[PDB]
Amino acid sequence: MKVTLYTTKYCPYSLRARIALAEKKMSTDIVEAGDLEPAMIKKITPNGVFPVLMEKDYSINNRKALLIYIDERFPAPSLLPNVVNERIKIRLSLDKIDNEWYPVLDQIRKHRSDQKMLESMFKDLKESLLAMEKAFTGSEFFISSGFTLADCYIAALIICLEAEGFIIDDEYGAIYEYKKRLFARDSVKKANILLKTLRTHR
Amino acid sequence: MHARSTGSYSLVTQQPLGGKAQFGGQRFGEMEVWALQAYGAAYTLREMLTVKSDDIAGRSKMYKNIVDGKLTMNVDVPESFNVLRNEVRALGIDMDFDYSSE
Amino acid sequence: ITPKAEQQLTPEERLLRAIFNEKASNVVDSSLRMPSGTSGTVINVQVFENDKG
Amino acid sequence: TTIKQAKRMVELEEAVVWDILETVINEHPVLLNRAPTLHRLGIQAFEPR
Amino acid sequence: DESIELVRILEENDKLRKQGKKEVEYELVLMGITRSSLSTESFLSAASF
Amino acid sequence: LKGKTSDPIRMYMREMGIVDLLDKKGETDIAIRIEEGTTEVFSTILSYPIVIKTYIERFRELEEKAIDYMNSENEPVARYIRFNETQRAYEFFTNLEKMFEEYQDKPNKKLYTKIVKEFDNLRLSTSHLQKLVDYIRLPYARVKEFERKILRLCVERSKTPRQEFIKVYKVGSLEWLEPLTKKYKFTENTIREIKNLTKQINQFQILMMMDIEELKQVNLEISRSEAKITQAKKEMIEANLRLVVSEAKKYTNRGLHFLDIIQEGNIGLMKAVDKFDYRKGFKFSTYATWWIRQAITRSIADQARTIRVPVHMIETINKVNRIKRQILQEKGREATEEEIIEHTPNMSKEKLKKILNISHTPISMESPIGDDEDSTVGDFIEDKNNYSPIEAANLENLREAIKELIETGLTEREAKVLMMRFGIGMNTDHTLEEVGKQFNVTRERIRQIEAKALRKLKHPSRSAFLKTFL
Amino acid sequence: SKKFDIIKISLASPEVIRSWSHGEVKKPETINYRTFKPERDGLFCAKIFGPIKDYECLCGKYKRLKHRGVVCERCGVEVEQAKVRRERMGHIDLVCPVVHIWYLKSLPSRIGLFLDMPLKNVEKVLYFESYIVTDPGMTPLEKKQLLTDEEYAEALENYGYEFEASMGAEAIRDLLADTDIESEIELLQAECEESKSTAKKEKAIKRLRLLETFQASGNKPEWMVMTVLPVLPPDLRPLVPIEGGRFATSDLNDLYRRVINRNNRLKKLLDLNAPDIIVRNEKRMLQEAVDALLDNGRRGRAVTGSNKRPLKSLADMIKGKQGRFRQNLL
Amino acid sequence: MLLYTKKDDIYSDIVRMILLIKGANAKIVDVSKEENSKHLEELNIITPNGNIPTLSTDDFAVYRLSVIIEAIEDLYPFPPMFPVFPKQRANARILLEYVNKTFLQNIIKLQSPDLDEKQANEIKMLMQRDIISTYKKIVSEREVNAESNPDAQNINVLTLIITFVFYYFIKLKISIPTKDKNIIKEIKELLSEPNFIKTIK
DNA sequence: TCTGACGCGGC
DNA sequence: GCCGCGTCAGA
Ligand SMILES: Nc1nc2c(ncn2[C@@H]2O[C@H](COP(=O)(O)OP(=O)(O)O)[C@@H](OP(=O)(O)OP(=O)(O)O)[C@H]2O)c(=O)[nH]1
Ligand SMILES: [Mg+2]
Ligand SMILES: [Zn+2]
Repeated sequence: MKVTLYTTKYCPYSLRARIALAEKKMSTDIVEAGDLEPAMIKKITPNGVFPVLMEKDYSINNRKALLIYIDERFPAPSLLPNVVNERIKIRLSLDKIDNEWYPVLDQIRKHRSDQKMLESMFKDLKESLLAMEKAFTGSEFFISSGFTLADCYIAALIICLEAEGFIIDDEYGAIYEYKKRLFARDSVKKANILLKTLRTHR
Repeated sequence: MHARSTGSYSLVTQQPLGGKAQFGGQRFGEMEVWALQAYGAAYTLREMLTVKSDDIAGRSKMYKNIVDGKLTMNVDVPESFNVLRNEVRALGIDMDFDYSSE
Repeated sequence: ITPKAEQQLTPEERLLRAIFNEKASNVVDSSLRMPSGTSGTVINVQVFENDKG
Repeated sequence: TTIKQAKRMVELEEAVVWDILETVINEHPVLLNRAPTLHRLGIQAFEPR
Repeated sequence: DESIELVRILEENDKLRKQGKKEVEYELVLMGITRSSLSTESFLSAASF
Repeated sequence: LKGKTSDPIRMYMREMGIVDLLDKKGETDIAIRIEEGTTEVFSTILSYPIVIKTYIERFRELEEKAIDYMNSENEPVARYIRFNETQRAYEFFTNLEKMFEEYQDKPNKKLYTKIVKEFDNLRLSTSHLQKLVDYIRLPYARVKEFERKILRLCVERSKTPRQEFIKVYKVGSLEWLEPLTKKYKFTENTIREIKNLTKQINQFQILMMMDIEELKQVNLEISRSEAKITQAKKEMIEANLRLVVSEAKKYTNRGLHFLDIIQEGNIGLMKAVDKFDYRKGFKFSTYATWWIRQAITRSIADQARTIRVPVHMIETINKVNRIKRQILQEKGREATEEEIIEHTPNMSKEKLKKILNISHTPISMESPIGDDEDSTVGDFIEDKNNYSPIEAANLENLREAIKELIETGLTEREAKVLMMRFGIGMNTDHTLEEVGKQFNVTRERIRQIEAKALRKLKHPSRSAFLKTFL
Repeated sequence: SKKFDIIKISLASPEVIRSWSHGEVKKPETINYRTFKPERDGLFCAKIFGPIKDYECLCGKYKRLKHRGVVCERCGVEVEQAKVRRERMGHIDLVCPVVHIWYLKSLPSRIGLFLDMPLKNVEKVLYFESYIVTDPGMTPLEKKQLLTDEEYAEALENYGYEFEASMGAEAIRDLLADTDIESEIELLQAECEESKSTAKKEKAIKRLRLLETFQASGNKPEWMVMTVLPVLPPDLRPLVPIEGGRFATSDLNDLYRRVINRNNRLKKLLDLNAPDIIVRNEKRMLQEAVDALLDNGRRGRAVTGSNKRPLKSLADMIKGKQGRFRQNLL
Repeated sequence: MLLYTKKDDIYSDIVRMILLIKGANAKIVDVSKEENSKHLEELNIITPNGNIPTLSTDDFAVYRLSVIIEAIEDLYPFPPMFPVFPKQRANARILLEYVNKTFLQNIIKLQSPDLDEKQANEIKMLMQRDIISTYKKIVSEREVNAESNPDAQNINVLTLIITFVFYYFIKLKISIPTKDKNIIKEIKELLSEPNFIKTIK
């Protein structure tokens, strides 16, 4: 029936959840955590998790299994591959991104206060992207014949990095083949902002 | 004669029909409850009210036990009381079960 | 006989149908029968046909 | 061996059923009540034969 | 008007809780049987009658 | 008077009847006043240049829809925006676009006057003018929403000053935040969001014109003109309030109470009054009457029965009932269904047989049956969607018996295959391919194994016992 | 210990009602005439209350053991046992807040004691017969003052703004909300301190007890006027068909259908900016419909069906010898 | 269909028990044993950190205990360790993740030979304190899952993981602070299960 | 019918 | 401070 999701601005997992909901094509209510009263915001979660989602009888505050739960709850086109081997490989790839991505975003966001330190991180990140350049080529969204949840995970990183003033398309190495295609999907193109502007904002 | 063992139940109250029109069955009078209280046979009074009339879980379990012949009793709650709480719940007044440590 | 649909037979029932090759009826029977403890003979029978047919 | 088989045999009022009923009701109490239960004495328990 | 059971327990609570504390002074009153039943502490019992 | 009378209808009628009836001359004067107010509002709205560009853009969207139509002798016809104002419309739009471009590039007064005169020649009644007002109103409303969001984010965080409203109120400079860095409200994420919102506001101003004050005065003038038109309309409506009661008298027992029928009549009258024009010489009562009658009939059909029935279906049933009433009195015979189909516009025979089937309203369960053993219909209804305990018990014996049989037969492989293919206690009811993968071999052998198990279980010693259930 | 040893009864806040309701009903549609199936947003609508069949979606596209907790995208109906429909509850939004009939007509009415004013004057304000000043302003008129319409116009002309005299349920709710218990109780006790209860003081005793009880409970005083009303589950009010091709319909269903349509008409009138007199009539009719639904005939002649028998209110079912407490419980 | 295992590893023992329940063809290989140094080197080439236990298949190679268990469940239609209902499955997954992070990491740290006395004592105390809460939560989840489906004949992975944790606690010699006879009897019954005995011996 | 309780409006 | 009119609520 009615489902609502609570999200925090500039959160990669929150963007991933929004993209998954858009792919599922299930109508939902989106509420910013900041607008809610601070005592009320604390009441929903004592620990305080910005991205949880809202249900009448159940609430999930775990991002690690949240995407899997969202996929299982809805029988709409799946974000996971039908083939068992591809499905197993995709989970390992998701674990690889989740296990060691703290340095890519968290360290640059807070640890690199110095402008040179941000610059030092940027050169290493560019070299890592070039190393990733010698990888999957011509894949529609990744190592699968159909759109996958892992493709949704990449979108959150691409928007977050762009917000970090690190935009690479032809300077990001030979990963340009799928980067333009990913924006093509309607759900993915919801990252940021005479009749057309008003209609789009509505 | 109006002999009845198992009969269909009223849709609104999940309770047995009466008068022998379909399967009939004998209603239990409130005064009979007073006589049972005077006797002090609480076990008879508690079983008749829940499993015998509106306990949907109890009636099926009781029938299975009688066919099995093993001895077990389940009387978690009466459905009529839950229906009454729902009727009160529709009104502004709220009724719910609670645990008191005071 | 009155027809029924969406039987949704459970898996044990499905296995029983498969073992005996027993088909599931799409219709049910609701014949008129005298109540138990009642015995009699049929003195008269009345039937009314459809109209415009 | 089955609940349905037992119901079908019971429907035909087989002779063996009566003896089983007599054994089951040999020591089983029953309650007799009247429409006006003015006092507890009105409801009483007797052994059915 | 207050219940005798409530007065005795309240008198007992202040009876030795600190000192005497003038726990209470009361005079008995007479009420009708229906009035007594409606005055019962339990709302459910009063509501059903 | 204020007698404490509980009934609402008596209280409402006393207020409604107070207004005196108005002669035709008064109605004509009120219509002229409303017309002059509407003309003034349109003249104020067309004055701003951006409205013309927005109109051209909307026509361009219609042109793109027309191009889409061709892909699926005449240009696609879409005239929703302009009514009774398509070749002439298209030619006028082309002239308007070229003239608007010329006016923006060079002309200051003459081209604007020419465009205003061409718009006056164009004829629109209520919807198009409302759309133009929303076009001016929508941008200001969006800017106000952005300002409210910025105030909420910064006011509570920036020391909660509240009283020092003017300094925060300066808007679009986006330079107070740097001074505020020395002060409270040190929210870098909040600061970035506020800068983004102000950037959006600057872009909106660039598209529309200069600062908020430019549009605020226009909105105030539009509001004053609309208030004058509303006052004139209310003055006309109050005198005609009794019309709904007069029309409502004919239907008082159609299954709808008098108060709701009166409300439906009022709703019909209010919509009808705005459309009517005084240019033609006629009483407004007939124009109001048609709308009131349509509203009352529609309301009765929509809420006539507890179960919703289609209005078109209801009207055909009403026509059939009238024909039956005429035939029964004229020829006495109650049905004559073949004769009824003999002279009808329905042109169907199956429809009449199905049409009269829903002729019975649902009965009330609590309704009494006289004495009838002092019993009521509601108590008799019984639950038929829930399995009875005897129905519940037999299923349990059958399910328990099957598991014992599977153990009594194959040592383990046959039982496992039977459970996986049929699925007992198995969530997915796995297919043959999954079972074959589970062994890693015998991918097609699984079907043969299942067949052998079925043949073994089909023997009389196990088959006879399970036969009773089926 | 897994056992509830105590039972408590408390007033329900709007937030609590929203939490109880699984769905919101916007249009009063019970069943499709051609096919006996749930309406999309009807009181019998399957999406909010639940699936008619066990583990079967209304479309029936999802009908297998593989998906049990899955929700079909095509339809709002969830896959679950049909028993959930009985315990499932729904809520209806109200454009204008409606005062509870039970508290107003308590005899003694709680609202009248709280406002310390006659019941007749409160009823006159509710019907819109009189205007009450919500905000005192710098003007001499007392906050608890009833002003005639000509008197109200004269006061507005002499003082203009700075005072508010709203009428109907909203004004009463605002007056209840703007009340300080601590200030009122201390002054009321001070009147109690000068004890002269031979006649006048005897009435004041009840008010102090009521204020103390409200303070102990912590329940908001304004909660008595309901901004939203919950809807009873469909199984409690069945529309199941019967022999003769007819469907038995509960009295409550008719009242619910009338209230929803009246609320929709009121919202449409507010959207159209229609004349104030018509809006007042719609507000009064909605209030009367709510009163009839909770208990018909309490302050007025009871509404009746085609049979002409008075309709059965929810309060009527729980009370009387045929009432639920003594009829089915015992 | 080859699983790399290291003796004295809790995760490897749990994976072996899961395979034994499947009764599939598992070619257990010991990285520690010098008998198969070349195979261990091949495992190092395939896996960058050489994480154990590692399940190896011709189509793909996987690492991480949770991923390996999910892959085994997809590969085999044998009785499942997961609930039919999605909300129940999500709750079970969250419980497994919490138990693994709170206790499995502490067990791995205690496994190292360079442990300090203070750290070991604190870890043991925390494990004893949370053991009762974890067991109670697992029992409640098992009862709720059982209520939805009767006679499902489905074994719960979380109960098996709790039994393995208790067995490791006994092997470490750590003391369990439970004064309840019922809890001790239930733990003994879980330890007495026949399928569990085959891996333990 | 009625009883009362509770009222609460006149003076 | 009171007469006398009234609601309700059960039979
Ligand atoms: N030896 C061994 N350890 C395991 C295995 N599975 C999980 N772990 C460890 O347990 C900890 C919990 O891992 P997860 O729950 O899967 O991931 P999480 O940290 O996001 O919760 C991790 O520590 P961590 O420091 O977070 O690991 P990392 O992800 O930072 O490398 C991980 O290294 C296994 O099969 N063998
Ligand atoms: Mg980690
Ligand atoms: Zn469906």
